[PDB]
Amino acid sequence: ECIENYAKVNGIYIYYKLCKAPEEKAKLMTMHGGPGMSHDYLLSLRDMTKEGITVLFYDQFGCGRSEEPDQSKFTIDYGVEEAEALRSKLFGNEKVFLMGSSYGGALALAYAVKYQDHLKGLIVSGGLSSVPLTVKEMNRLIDELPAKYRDAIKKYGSSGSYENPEYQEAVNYFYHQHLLRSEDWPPEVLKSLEYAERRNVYRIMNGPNQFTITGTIKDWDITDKISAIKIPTLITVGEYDEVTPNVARVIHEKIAGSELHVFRDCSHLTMWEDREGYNKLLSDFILKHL
Amino acid sequence: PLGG
Ligand code: PRO
Repeated sequence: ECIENYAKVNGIYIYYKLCKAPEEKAKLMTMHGGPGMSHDYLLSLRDMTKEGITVLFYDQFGCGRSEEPDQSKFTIDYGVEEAEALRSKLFGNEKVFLMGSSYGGALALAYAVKYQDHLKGLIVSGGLSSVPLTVKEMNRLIDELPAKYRDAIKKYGSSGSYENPEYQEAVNYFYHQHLLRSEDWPPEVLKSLEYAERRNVYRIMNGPNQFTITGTIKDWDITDKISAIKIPTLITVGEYDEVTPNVARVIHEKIAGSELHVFRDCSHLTMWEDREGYNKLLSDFILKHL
Repeated sequence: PLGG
């Protein structure tokens, strides 16, 4: 499986991968993170199709295989309309489950705030409703880092030497501590990371790296709006997640009846560290709200 | 963002 095509959304060509499930019981749309990465690192969710869950993957504007629109359209709100236009173009009036990871999570929340009427359930993994809070929390993680790496981030970071050999070394430690904690990073993840460093979305919207959000979404925060979401919601976050469970908590407190699951020994990309347990939890939640 |  997985039909791969080029859907023309909002005037531009958007790449998507739809993996159908035999006796389909539901359609799950997924939102990769970054901003500026690609669907690739989310391919582990493809296992849910064996659970009767069709999964829709797709590269957001300017990401991966999709073309980049005008820079003025590098916004969360624009991504929201893109998602809705794509869901409509491919599924029409059918309601679907929406899953978002990291930035994709934040994008999913903003989507739900406006288009929750097109959803059956919402799933956020390592997502966030507030970038500022995410920054504040990540800084703490930096302070808990060993002296060298902590100073490297501050010195080189404040000067902008992200290319420095020491700074990089610090970034690596942090990553293997809050991004992905397991050995042998799967090719799907590497490709998404490579996709980020190549396109322009990550550098313009996000910033230098994972813990450095100096881009255009630096002030984004819809913590006050996500409380309007009245659909079944599943929130997951790794124990050592770069987007700490503290950020997940805020989201959890606003969405009435939402479930918060903190994966132990996992971090950001929990779908790879605990693939079986992750996919099982997501499929269980989905099938519970058919 | 990275890796190596
Ligand atoms: O990935 C990063 O660098 C942060 C967290 C998600 C949005 N920007």
